[PDB]
Amino acid sequence: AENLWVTVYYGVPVWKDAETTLFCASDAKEKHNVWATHACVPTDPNPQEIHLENVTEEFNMWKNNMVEQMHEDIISLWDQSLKPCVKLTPLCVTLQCTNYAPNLLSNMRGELKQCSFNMTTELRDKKQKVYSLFYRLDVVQINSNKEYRLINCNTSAITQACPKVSFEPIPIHYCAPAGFAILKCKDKKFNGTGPCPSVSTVQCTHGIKPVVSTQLLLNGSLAEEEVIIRSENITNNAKNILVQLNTPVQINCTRPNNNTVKSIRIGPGQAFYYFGDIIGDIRMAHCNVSKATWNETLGKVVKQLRKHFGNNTIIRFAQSSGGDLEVTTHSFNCGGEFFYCNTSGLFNSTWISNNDSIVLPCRIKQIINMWQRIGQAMYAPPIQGVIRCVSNITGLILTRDGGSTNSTTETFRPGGGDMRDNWRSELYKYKVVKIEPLGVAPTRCKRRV
Amino acid sequence: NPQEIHLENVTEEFNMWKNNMVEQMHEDIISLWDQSLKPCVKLTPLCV
Amino acid sequence: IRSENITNNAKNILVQLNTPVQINCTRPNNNTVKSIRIGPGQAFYYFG
Amino acid sequence: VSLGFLGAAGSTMGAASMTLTVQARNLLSHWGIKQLQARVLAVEHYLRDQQLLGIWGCSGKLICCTNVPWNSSWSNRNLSEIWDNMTWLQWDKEISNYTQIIYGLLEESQNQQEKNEQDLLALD
Amino acid sequence: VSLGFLGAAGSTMGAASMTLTVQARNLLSHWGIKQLQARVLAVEHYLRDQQLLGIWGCSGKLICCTNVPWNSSWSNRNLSEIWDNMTWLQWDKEISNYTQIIYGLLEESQNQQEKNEQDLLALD
Amino acid sequence: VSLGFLGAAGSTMGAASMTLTVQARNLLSHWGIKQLQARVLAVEHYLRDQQLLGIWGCSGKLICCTNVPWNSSWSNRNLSEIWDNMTWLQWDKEISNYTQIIYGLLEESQNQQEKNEQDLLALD
Ligand SMILES: *[C@@H]1O[C@H](CO)[C@@H](O[C@@H]2O[C@H](CO)[C@@H](O[C@@H]3O[C@H](CO[C@H]4O[C@H](CO)[C@@H](O)[C@H](O)[C@@H]4O)[C@@H](O)[C@H](O)[C@@H]3O)[C@H](O)[C@H]2NC(C)=O)[C@H](O)[C@H]1NC(C)=O
Ligand SMILES: *[C@@H]1O[C@H](CO)[C@@H](O[C@@H]2O[C@H](CO)[C@@H](O[C@@H]3O[C@H](CO)[C@@H](O)[C@H](O)[C@@H]3O)[C@H](O)[C@H]2NC(C)=O)[C@H](O)[C@H]1NC(C)=O
Ligand SMILES: *[C@@H]1O[C@H](CO)[C@@H](O[C@@H]2O[C@H](CO)[C@@H](O)[C@H](O)[C@H]2NC(C)=O)[C@H](O)[C@H]1NC(C)=O
Ligand SMILES: *[C@@H]1O[C@H](CO)[C@@H](O[C@@H]2O[C@H](CO)[C@@H](O)[C@H](O)[C@H]2NC(C)=O)[C@H](O)[C@H]1NC(C)=O
Ligand SMILES: *[C@@H]1O[C@H](CO)[C@@H](O[C@@H]2O[C@H](CO)[C@@H](O)[C@H](O)[C@H]2NC(C)=O)[C@H](O)[C@H]1NC(C)=O
Ligand SMILES: *[C@@H]1O[C@H](CO)[C@@H](O[C@@H]2O[C@H](CO)[C@@H](O)[C@H](O)[C@H]2NC(C)=O)[C@H](O)[C@H]1NC(C)=O
Ligand SMILES: *[C@@H]1O[C@H](CO)[C@@H](O[C@@H]2O[C@H](CO)[C@@H](O)[C@H](O)[C@H]2NC(C)=O)[C@H](O)[C@H]1NC(C)=O
Ligand SMILES: *[C@@H]1O[C@H](CO)[C@@H](O[C@@H]2O[C@H](CO)[C@@H](O)[C@H](O)[C@H]2NC(C)=O)[C@H](O)[C@H]1NC(C)=O
Ligand SMILES: *[C@@H]1O[C@H](CO)[C@@H](O[C@@H]2O[C@H](CO)[C@@H](O)[C@H](O)[C@H]2NC(C)=O)[C@H](O)[C@H]1NC(C)=O
Ligand SMILES: *[C@@H]1O[C@H](CO)[C@@H](O[C@@H]2O[C@H](CO)[C@@H](O)[C@H](O)[C@H]2NC(C)=O)[C@H](O)[C@H]1NC(C)=O
Ligand SMILES: *[C@@H]1O[C@H](CO)[C@@H](O)[C@H](O)[C@H]1NC(C)=O
Ligand SMILES: *[C@@H]1O[C@H](CO)[C@@H](O)[C@H](O)[C@H]1NC(C)=O
Ligand SMILES: *[C@@H]1O[C@H](CO)[C@@H](O)[C@H](O)[C@H]1NC(C)=O
Ligand SMILES: *[C@@H]1O[C@H](CO)[C@@H](O)[C@H](O)[C@H]1NC(C)=O
Ligand SMILES: *[C@@H]1O[C@H](CO)[C@@H](O)[C@H](O)[C@H]1NC(C)=O
Ligand SMILES: *[C@@H]1O[C@H](CO)[C@@H](O)[C@H](O)[C@H]1NC(C)=O
Ligand SMILES: *[C@@H]1O[C@H](CO)[C@@H](O)[C@H](O)[C@H]1NC(C)=O
Ligand SMILES: *[C@@H]1O[C@H](CO)[C@@H](O)[C@H](O)[C@H]1NC(C)=O
Ligand SMILES: *[C@@H]1O[C@H](CO)[C@@H](O)[C@H](O)[C@H]1NC(C)=O
Ligand SMILES: *[C@@H]1O[C@H](CO)[C@@H](O)[C@H](O)[C@H]1NC(C)=O
Ligand SMILES: *[C@@H]1O[C@H](CO)[C@@H](O)[C@H](O)[C@H]1NC(C)=O
Ligand SMILES: *[C@@H]1O[C@H](CO)[C@@H](O)[C@H](O)[C@H]1NC(C)=O
Ligand SMILES: *[C@@H]1O[C@H](CO)[C@@H](O)[C@H](O)[C@H]1NC(C)=O
Ligand SMILES: *[C@@H]1O[C@H](CO)[C@@H](O)[C@H](O)[C@H]1NC(C)=O
Ligand SMILES: *[C@@H]1O[C@H](CO)[C@@H](O)[C@H](O)[C@H]1NC(C)=O
Ligand SMILES: *[C@@H]1O[C@H](CO)[C@@H](O)[C@H](O)[C@H]1NC(C)=O
Repeated sequence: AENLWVTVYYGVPVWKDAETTLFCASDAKEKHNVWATHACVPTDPNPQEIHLENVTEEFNMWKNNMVEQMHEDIISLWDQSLKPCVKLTPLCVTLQCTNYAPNLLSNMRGELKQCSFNMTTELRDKKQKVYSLFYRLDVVQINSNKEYRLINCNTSAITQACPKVSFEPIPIHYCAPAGFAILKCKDKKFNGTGPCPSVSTVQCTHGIKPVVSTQLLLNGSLAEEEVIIRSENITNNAKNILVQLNTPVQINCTRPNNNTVKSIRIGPGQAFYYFGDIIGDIRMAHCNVSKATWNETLGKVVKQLRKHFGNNTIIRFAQSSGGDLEVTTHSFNCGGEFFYCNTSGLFNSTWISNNDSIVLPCRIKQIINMWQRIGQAMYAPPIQGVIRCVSNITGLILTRDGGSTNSTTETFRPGGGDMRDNWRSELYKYKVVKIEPLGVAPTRCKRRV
Repeated sequence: NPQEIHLENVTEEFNMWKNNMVEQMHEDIISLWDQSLKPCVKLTPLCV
Repeated sequence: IRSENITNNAKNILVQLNTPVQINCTRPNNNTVKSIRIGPGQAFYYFG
Repeated sequence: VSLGFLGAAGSTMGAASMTLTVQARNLLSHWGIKQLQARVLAVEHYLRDQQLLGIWGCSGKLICCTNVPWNSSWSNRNLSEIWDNMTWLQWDKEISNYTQIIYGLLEESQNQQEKNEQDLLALD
Repeated sequence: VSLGFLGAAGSTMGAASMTLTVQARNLLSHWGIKQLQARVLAVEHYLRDQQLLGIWGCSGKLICCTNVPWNSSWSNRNLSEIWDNMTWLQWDKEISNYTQIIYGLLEESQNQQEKNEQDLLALD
Repeated sequence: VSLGFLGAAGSTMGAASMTLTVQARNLLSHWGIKQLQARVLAVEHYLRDQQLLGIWGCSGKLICCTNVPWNSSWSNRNLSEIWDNMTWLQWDKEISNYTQIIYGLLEESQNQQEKNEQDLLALD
């Protein structure tokens, strides 16, 4: 009795770090096909959010595992939902083109490039002559009138999206398997790394909208009282800055044309929706952001960057530098079509330490080369009517540029373009733990013989 | 030998036209027919 | 010496050795290589 | 009113040992293949320690009683300043070498003794 | 001579409780993937209630004895006209609300009492 | 010092029954699909006889005691020239018809007797 004997306990709370695989689980309720979410174990009405007490855990983004398999479960699912579609090798034919009208507006002068070419019909030994047109970022001449070829017929094989599926994003929850748990930081101002003094255990994360965007995060999740600046090792010019906003700013991108569509058969058995003629009169495709709100939002961000670069410095914004198109511009998809804006009239107007509308010209590509790869390209079928979509901006991606000495104010300019930063602005407060429910301890006890 | 056990004093309401064994009999034929024909010879150059 | 039913002329004999014997196969030429684009997006390394 | 799953993990060891049934119920409950590599992974981590309790004599209990004496070179401390001034997440770090010796001593000196005692006691 | 699997499901509750071993033995015993989604589904429905008997104190029995009193607001009936004039398929409909209260009361008031009684009885 | 896994399979039956814990621990511990058809096959051969011990009354033991009498038309031999002059790989050949009678007699005449004795003993 005075000496002690051991005692085996089961189900005692300890957790130590690990990593697993995860499965998706998202439904609410006609919705024929998205990039695949058919049943995928439909969710539960009430999520359980249990609050812990007297518990602190060191947290760290930039070293998570939930990022590196979020990004593997998009590009491995994108190719899957495009494998059985129509492929098109016989599009890469040398084709003749001309410019348009006088069109003396001078915004759309030399932009639309009507072309004509040969294309194989159903029967093998007859030919079909077709007329179509393509935006200026899809044809490249071969060095009076000259010939043209599609922009990707030396790098990757073209394939067409199936005309039934839709790329509109739906929410996705991640859930950990039975015998694991996912923690969750629950303060308001969280600068990415550090101790989070009030954690909470759930099993399935909140609704993640997996949009694709550059330089401006769209339809994201908000923040609280003041905006937050997050990075890894600032004072390093090669790492981004993931700004998250407080109040949202609306946006009204649209397109005014009408754009009839036609369809022939390539053959024997695959159709091909090309882009017919434009009825009406042509303008650009543009976007509006209200000037009174956007002035206030940059005023709120630049008060926050003073804490990380000294109080006496006179912050200046600028344009993007250069490179390929998906880095120097703002790009997204609206209903099934891929825009490419400019955003030069936003990141102007330097600062000093002491009703309107801004228009944005946006040109359009049809052949995308997404996720920075080579060896897999994609055609996109056009859409009848006009295109209208409203969204709201929650989040910027700024890139500091260099210098040597602290001589009057480092400048900022957008860009980044890498896809993993899009999924770090909502997986910044989750890590995966493993329950180890055994344990031994001594007490004054003895088994009856 | 299959086991066929006979019950006693037990009645159950039955219904065809609302079964589930029909709707996956028919899925396990057309999804098996295409599987046993995928690696075969295809012929596009017949349509001349 | 290992086999199945020796005194049968159609079955092999699987001899295993005790001390190894080295071998020095090689090729003396230089054999430049080139690459064109059989196309559209598939390369082809032929023998120069 | 009970707190919930992992609810008392900041509490002391004396109070968190009362609500042990909560952490025991919720331990078992072409892209379905990632769902299927999770339902097999969940059931095989559970069968491992359910095997490991079955060999210690603790077949289906949660607070089971054993018979090996505490060597007191594993933990010098008293009775009182363990159950009141430590948490479970901190006790499992201090004893943490000292545990492939216990898991060997807990079954070899007991179920290979008790079952060779009752087979030599129930002869009569 | 025993009848067989599900054999006495029309019989009364007094007679069908004798042959309970028959419904316990036969509970566990590119198109192989539908075979594989059946062998995983069969073993995980069996581990669920095998967990659920292990927490009620009924670790490996079939007719196990418990200690909660019957509230008699769950079924007014009086013991005999239950075991002789009803079948199991009809008793499980009448009690059928009344069952997330029993499964909570059956383990919380017993194994979180008995194991905190013996740890306070075997101190001596 | 214990030998190891399957270590005493040439030894006599009297000596190999002492080290039975070794053969119990190591029983559970596009080309990953052959790995996955092995981890399911390993857990379902283990759940089968773990079911089969649970119905014989031997819920979690290794040397468990039963109550059926030995008919002595199954093996004529004595006590002494079984445990000292035979191995386990040879005893399991001689009794080997004679085993679908034992597995039927071992559970029907015992757990369908004991549980209908205690339900008629604990009435008082
Ligand atoms: C940010 O979130 C916004 C909402 O929170 C998104 O706005 C949504 O944008 C879509 C795109 O148009 C709107 O969808 C409607 O579509 C129908 C017809 O379009 C298709 O409908 C069916 C279903 O596929 C199909 O059979 C048809 O052939 C069409 O292909 C139109 O009639 C509607 O007017 C409207 O365009 C949503 O209504 C709209 N949401 C809201 C609340 O208005 C926005 O897209 C998000 N931003 C990004 C970048 O994803
Ligand atoms: C689409 O298919 C038609 C099929 O006829 C192509 O037309 C052919 O184009 C070639 C190339 O220019 C012509 O050859 C020419 O022959 C004259 C003869 O003097 C020679 O002087 C030229 O230098 C050239 O070799 C060929 O005659 C012509 N076929 C016909 C019936 O006129 C056409 O080029 C294809 N592509 C497009 C974009 O239309
Ligand atoms: C495939 O064709 C494209 C056509 O644009 C090539 O891109 C051009 O390459 C020349 C090489 O002298 C550059 O001067 C141009 O600036 C490039 N165009 C653009 C828009 O930047 C591309 O190089 C070709 N692929 C390969 C592997 O050579
Ligand atoms: C950003 O967009 C979202 C959805 O597109 C807006 O969400 C809802 O907007 C209505 C209109 O005021 C509100 O009544 C709802 O309460 C909003 N939803 C939620 C969950 O709050 C949102 O208003 C937009 N603006 C922001 C966030 O500033
Ligand atoms: C854009 O083109 C569409 C397609 O024609 C027009 O919609 C209808 O077109 C038919 C004939 O094609 C006419 O008989 C209808 O009167 C048109 N509808 C309407 C409401 O006028 C559409 O009018 C065009 N213009 C837009 C959308 O501004
Ligand atoms: C962006 O578009 C939305 C709707 O498409 C505009 O919101 C409406 O603006 C009008 C202005 O006359 C108001 O009367 C409405 O009350 C607003 N709301 C709705 C629901 O219609 C928004 O103003 C546009 N933004 C800009 C900068 O023009
Ligand atoms: C965004 O729009 C501007 C508006 O013209 C484009 O042109 C630059 O404009 C500035 C200021 O007017 C000039 O100093 C530059 O010389 C212009 N050209 C270039 C190449 O910068 C600007 O190019 C557009 N952005 C992109 C990425 O095309
Ligand atoms: C970026 O900012 C500069 C400086 O504010 C703008 O240049 C001025 O534009 C206004 C427009 O009315 C003129 O009145 C000034 O004379 C310009 N000043 C200079 C020094 O050029 C410039 O236009 C802005 N760019 C954009 C695209 O708005
Ligand atoms: C056959 O080749 C193997 C590997 O290519 C040789 O293996 C090693 O050779 C060195 C050189 O003498 C020895 O020091 C090592 O001990 C050898 N490895 C092992 C595992 O013994 C080997 O010598 C060659 N000759 C034989 C087997 O006769
Ligand atoms: C075989 O051909 C290679 C490929 O040229 C030779 O390697 C080098 O070739 C470059 C130009 O192709 C010369 O400038 C170098 O001087 C060559 N290297 C050397 C070490 O001479 C290589 O010399 C050729 N002969 C061999 C391998 O015997
Ligand atoms: C970037 O990285 C190091 C550590 O990874 C960090 O401490 C530092 O701020 C940065 N490096 C330099 C040279 O500033
Ligand atoms: C924007 O707001 C600031 C302060 O809110 C004000 O000083 C300035 O005049 C506004 N307009 C512009 C164009 O900066
Ligand atoms: C800059 O501002 C912050 C708060 O706005 C203040 O604490 C700090 O002292 C200021 N810098 C200097 C050099 O005074
Ligand atoms: C080869 O096979 C038989 C048995 O399979 C073996 O016994 C014999 O050596 C061979 N047959 C003859 C005819 O020699
Ligand atoms: C948390 O800690 C405080 C003091 O550190 C203590 O009073 C309280 O009981 C603890 N919480 C729980 C749930 O025990
Ligand atoms: C306690 O453990 C040590 C090994 O660290 C051992 O030498 C000692 O004999 C043990 N004491 C007893 C009483 O077994
Ligand atoms: C535990 O150790 C502390 C040492 O300061 C002492 O106060 C206390 O009496 C000890 N408890 C027991 C039960 O001996
Ligand atoms: C205790 O364990 C750690 C890691 O498990 C090991 O590195 C250390 O050597 C162990 N302590 C001793 C005294 O062996
Ligand atoms: C079936 O019902 C009849 C009367 O309803 C009864 O006599 C008989 O015993 C029942 N069958 C069984 C197997 O109990
Ligand atoms: C019986 O159950 C009811 C709830 O339906 C409850 O109010 C009552 O107190 C229970 N009786 C006893 C003795 O616990
Ligand atoms: C139970 O109630 C029924 C109602 O008929 C009555 O017949 C039976 O005698 C009662 N039995 C007992 C033991 O209370
Ligand atoms: C009994 O259960 C049914 C369905 O399980 C439910 O609809 C009904 O409301 C329940 N009865 C009461 C009194 O709540
Ligand atoms: C092996 O056999 C010999 C004699 O046959 C015996 O003495 C020895 O004990 C056996 N080995 C073991 C491990 O029992
Ligand atoms: C022993 O088994 C035989 C069957 O082989 C049987 O006839 C005999 O009655 C059994 N003896 C006893 C005592 O049950
Ligand atoms: C076992 O049988 C042999 C027969 O020769 C005999 O020597 C021995 O006494 C028997 N053992 C017992 C315990 O009867
Ligand atoms: C014993 O078993 C074997 C095979 O398991 C069988 O062939 C033989 O008939 C059986 N013996 C008797 C007497 O039935």
